[PDB]
Amino acid sequence: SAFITFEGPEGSGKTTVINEVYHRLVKDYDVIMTREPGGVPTGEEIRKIVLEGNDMDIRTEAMLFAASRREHLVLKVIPALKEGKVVLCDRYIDSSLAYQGYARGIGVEEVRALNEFAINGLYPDLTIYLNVSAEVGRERIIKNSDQEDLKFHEKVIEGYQEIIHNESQRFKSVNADQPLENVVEDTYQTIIKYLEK
Amino acid sequence: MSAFITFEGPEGSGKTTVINEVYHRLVKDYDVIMTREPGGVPTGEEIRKIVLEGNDMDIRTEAMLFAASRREHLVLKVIPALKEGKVVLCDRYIDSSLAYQGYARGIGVEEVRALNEFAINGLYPDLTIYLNVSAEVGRERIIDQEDLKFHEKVIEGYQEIIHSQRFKSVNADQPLENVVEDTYQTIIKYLEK
Repeated sequence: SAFITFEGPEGSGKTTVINEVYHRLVKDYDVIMTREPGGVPTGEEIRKIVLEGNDMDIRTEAMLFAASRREHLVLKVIPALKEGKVVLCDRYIDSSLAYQGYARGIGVEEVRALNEFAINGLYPDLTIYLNVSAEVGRERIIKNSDQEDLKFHEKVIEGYQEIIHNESQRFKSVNADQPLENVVEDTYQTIIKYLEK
Repeated sequence: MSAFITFEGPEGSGKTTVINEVYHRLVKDYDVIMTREPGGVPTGEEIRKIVLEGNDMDIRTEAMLFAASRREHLVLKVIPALKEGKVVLCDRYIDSSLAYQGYARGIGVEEVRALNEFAINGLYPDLTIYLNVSAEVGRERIIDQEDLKFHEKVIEGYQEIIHSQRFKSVNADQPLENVVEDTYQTIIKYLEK
């Protein structure tokens, strides 16, 4: 079994990439993919509260997300990891550090603390990072379609930039400035390289 | 009247904390900025970005790219600020590459020195703070065998380096609060004199 997570900002191609990588791997591996909280009712119901949040406090927001993450972990991720499966997750801990910790201003380590509580020391065996630059990212978001969104997005990236330093044991970065056909392949090779050895 | 101040140390030495506390104490009275290579510089970014997406990339290539991204950072951000007469607080510099790449990764200190002497073109810190942390104190502030022995190699490589015109060592084995304060005193004593 293997717990492999994907992480990336707006415009990193994260959705499409993961879906496409996933259907390739299924050919050859006992592998599933899940979108946190992955239809788990308590996780989904918890999260409903943040989405329905009316200018809600970010720490309230981060705690509910961590709780929602945990429900999904314990009711879906762990049971499938226990039946030998490979498990792919659209987001996980490192997302929270980048959005809540660095971008929103709570504190990387405070949010890491929160998250260590929620996940009981279940770190991913491998994390894929979709390294997209602020400029290409911006261009993806515009392409598929104020000054707030932009600098905030530039901040998200910045935080992903810090997190990933000194965590190379589990991180591998793919180029997400490449056409999506190439982001897929490099990601798929990263994952299978990991599984083979 | 302008100061190029660098901060060296291994991970676990408090560096991150110390540089920020001290930034915040010095903004009151000095035209200070806070930077870490590649510090937002585009060319600098681009170069670094290639090493990241490296798959088992040669270590010397990696080191050259590290120097190029450094010299972009230095010439496009550090040098212009020194000229407007700023205090630039810099997180990692020449001595970082030596310990990590010269000593810890086995390339050779003199070979990394010579390459870093090319990238900075004789532009050294006016003052370099070394947060001197033991390995065992380092280890604990951090949390496998590879990383513990790599960490120890980094520290060992610094100990070789530091052996004093620009170097001052804060004892990083103190609580972080005291490492911050001694670092400050050490810096204000440089700027006020």
